[PDB]
Amino acid sequence: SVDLIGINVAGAEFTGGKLPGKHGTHYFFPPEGYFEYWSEQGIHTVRFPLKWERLQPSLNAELDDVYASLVDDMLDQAKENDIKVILDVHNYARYRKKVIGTEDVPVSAYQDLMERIAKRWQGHDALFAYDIMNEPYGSADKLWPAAAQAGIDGVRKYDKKRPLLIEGASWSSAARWPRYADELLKLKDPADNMVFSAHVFIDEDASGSYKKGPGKDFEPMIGVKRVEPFVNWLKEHGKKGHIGEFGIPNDDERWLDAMDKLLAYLNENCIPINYWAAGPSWGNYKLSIEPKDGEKRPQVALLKKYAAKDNCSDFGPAK
Ligand SMILES: *[C@H]1O[C@H](CO)[C@@H](O[C@@H]2O[C@H](CO)[C@@H](O[C@@H]3O[C@H](CO)[C@@H](O)[C@H](O)[C@H]3O)[C@H](O)[C@H]2O)[C@H](O)[C@H]1O
Repeated sequence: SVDLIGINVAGAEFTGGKLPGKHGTHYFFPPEGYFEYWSEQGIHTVRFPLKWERLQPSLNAELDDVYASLVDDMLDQAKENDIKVILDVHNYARYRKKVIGTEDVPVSAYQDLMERIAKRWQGHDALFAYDIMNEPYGSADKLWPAAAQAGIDGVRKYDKKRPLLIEGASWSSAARWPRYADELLKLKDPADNMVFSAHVFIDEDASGSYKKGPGKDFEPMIGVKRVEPFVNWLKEHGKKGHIGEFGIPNDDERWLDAMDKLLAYLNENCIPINYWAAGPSWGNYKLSIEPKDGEKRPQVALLKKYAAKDNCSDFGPAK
């Protein structure tokens, strides 16, 4: 194996209002040669958001051939460049804005999605894991543990080996994790390869919009302090963990120092991270680490420094 250092490659999920949308206009897959740059930077694990509505435009029906073939090609490019890919269903536990478990989107439809995903890509060597749902929140919170078991059951029908990244309620917040995660203790995986994946940003409101600077009394351990509730819950309940989303702006050294402190804490506990974000068409996005002319990405140097640290033998923390 598990790389502690990885990146999100975002784009295939953009412009949720345009369904199905057109590739190259509303959403974007990595062009040819994209993964070569990141491979040569020493990054070998990628989290890849996908939009459920584009992969499966009708519930319980087969996957869209056009959208799924773009995923096929992406996985092919990743394989050629020694990139391991975590597929992320980036849908906030909703399908066309309706929560999984309501009458319009029963858990059996979500189970059907995960079956087809695993059936189609269980054989691709570039596929590393399944992040079965990005950030359940709000009215999805109480229904999410039942939906999660259905997603687990869906993958495990066709993929009995690969890890399952299980996110939590309340945008899978690492800071608030123990206040919701106990309902995930009843989740079952016959393969015993479940990893819980929480998210964290270090701006004031923790939204990752970074509308403000670090601030006068900024605490460098803010990142560690916001993941401590998550990591302690992992140790207390003997579970494995993962940080699927974290990013910072490039315009203040205090952000970088806080990121350094977080990566060390995650290293000490063997918790992998997926930086948010890289991607082929982020433009002026403030958290982007994709190369752009005239823009410095000091976050990448920090990622490379910690990628050089001996990858942990399994997901931490150790029991
Ligand atoms: C975790 O929190 C992240 C920070 O809020 C959040 O990032 C948001 O990601 C979406 C896409 O997944 C972005 O929307 C796209 O933004 C570009 C313009 O920057 C636009 O062209 C696209 O059409 C939008 O879809 C959004 O800007 C980010 O804030 C993650 O998604 C969360 O999982």
